[PDB]
Amino acid sequence: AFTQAPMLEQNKQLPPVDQRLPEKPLVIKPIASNGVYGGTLRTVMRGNADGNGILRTIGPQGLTHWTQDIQTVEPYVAESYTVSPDAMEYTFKLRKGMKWSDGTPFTADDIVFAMNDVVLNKEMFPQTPSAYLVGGKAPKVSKVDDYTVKFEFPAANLSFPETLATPLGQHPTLYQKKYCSQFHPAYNKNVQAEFTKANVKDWPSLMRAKCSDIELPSRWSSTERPSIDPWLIKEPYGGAVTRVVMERNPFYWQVDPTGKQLPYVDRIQYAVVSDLQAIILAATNGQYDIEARLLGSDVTSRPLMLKNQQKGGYKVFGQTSANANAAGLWLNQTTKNEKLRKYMTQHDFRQALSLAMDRDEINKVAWLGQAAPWQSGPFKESKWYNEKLATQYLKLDLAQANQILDRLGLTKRDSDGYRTYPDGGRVSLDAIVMIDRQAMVQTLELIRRQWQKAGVELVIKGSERSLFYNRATANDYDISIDVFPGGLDATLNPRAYVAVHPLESRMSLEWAKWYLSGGKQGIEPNESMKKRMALYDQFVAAKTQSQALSLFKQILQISADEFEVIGTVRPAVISSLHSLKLQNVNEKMPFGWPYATPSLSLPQQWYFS
Repeated sequence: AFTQAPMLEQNKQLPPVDQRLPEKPLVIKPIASNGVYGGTLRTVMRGNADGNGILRTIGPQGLTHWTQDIQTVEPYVAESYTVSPDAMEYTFKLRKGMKWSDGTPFTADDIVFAMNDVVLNKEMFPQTPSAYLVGGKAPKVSKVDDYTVKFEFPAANLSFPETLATPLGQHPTLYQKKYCSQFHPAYNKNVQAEFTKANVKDWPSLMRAKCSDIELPSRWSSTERPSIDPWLIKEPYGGAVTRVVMERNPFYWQVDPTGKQLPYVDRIQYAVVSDLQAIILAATNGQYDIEARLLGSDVTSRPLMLKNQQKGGYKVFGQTSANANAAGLWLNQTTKNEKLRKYMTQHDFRQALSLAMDRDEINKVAWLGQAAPWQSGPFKESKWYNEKLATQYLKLDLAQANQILDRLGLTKRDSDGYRTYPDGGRVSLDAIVMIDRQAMVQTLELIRRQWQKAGVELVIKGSERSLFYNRATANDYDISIDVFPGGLDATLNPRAYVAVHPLESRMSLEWAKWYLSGGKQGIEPNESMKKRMALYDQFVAAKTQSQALSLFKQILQISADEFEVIGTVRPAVISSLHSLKLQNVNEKMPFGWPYATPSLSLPQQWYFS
């Protein structure tokens, strides 16, 4: 019954299609219609550090997968799975006969190797990635037979199936044991010979170079790394390539309802382009069949995109960002500026800084009026909605800001009109920002002038993305501006409400380091933050959905009371485009990294009309 692409008819070494598919392949229901084979999907990456663009184009192929409405997940690579009544035990059934891109078997051996020999190997990952932890506690992972793998957590872990559908939860399917064991000392007695044959000097760097990790550029730099991906790297990503080309995986493990082995589209070609203006011009000319990653957050792109739809042969669809805030102020409560810290740690000082802001002016100038004032909370339709976390201190009230700052003792003025500390110099805050995010830079420039009227100085420190993260983890900043997640994905990314992300919980990464190390590194958080961390552990280890619900709402209320991070606007709509000839794009899908959009729309069932 099963049929294949005409392009694979010419490969005479390939087995017949029913032997390359699993016995029971996953049947993909198309978004709008049954498709036809053929064509090259044209799309775009910006620069040499945009490998996630490939991931978000072809899609993470994890054990589970989001529904189109992102409310729940379904078995994906797993045929099915069970969960014990206590929710500590997850048993995954794999698809018998499934194969890697090189024709060799996909079995529990691969999942057990990826878990035990890579993810949970402490030489490879000194800090075990959090996706596979419950409150810091690791699972025991074992093979029950060739097509059954068991995960045993020391505590209840209701979120694990949702984790397995995010990009960061795809390790279990990322490593073929046979190829990857060559580069692992527990398997290759002569792993030293491979170190020389590469530019490395230890087995963890060897693994990263040859087998890679979720977000490493090495994931897309070679054709020989096996995968279960719908398309395989053919012309690879590299430090200075002008293009990337990917070709259908002849051993892909999915069919459409009529029995066609997917994908429909034969090839994907990514143009690798440096300056954003060339991407805008190429997109508005209709040279890309899909662009749902790069322009949509740039609000000045939208009028251009809409105007050229007919000219360029494309349709713009607007996506709903999952982030609660498009450009939020993370205030560092462990700032190294001692004089500043005595005010940073005071609730009412943070309240003043929010009251001295004009979110209508920010929306007008930097977001072309397409956003709306908001702080850090989930949106109204979320069951997590908290009004205070969303809407406190949104209206400009400069007279109240100035009264508060006076009450705090910041009444002495310097020769330039700024407030000073009672003992010290000018009230001045350093804010780090990625210079490429022009809207965020412009937001800070507007905040600087707004806060100038309260006698507060904002110093803007733009930088490359690399130095921006080095300053953060070095604890060398007072404010860092970036998105607040949580509008739609609060329990997937609670980092704005509790300091649990080591790179992004920038109310203090030192507090985050304390959480992640069980108190042995970092700086001890304040009582309200420790309280939220203990409740967070209870939340992730909750035994029922109703216990989880109460515990996470407690965390959100304490976050609202503390008011540690200051939102500017919730995001404007995210403007994406697809070629009019490209069928089966879910134009209603939300936008977000936890869903790896646009690949949430199942690009293996896109086709050309």
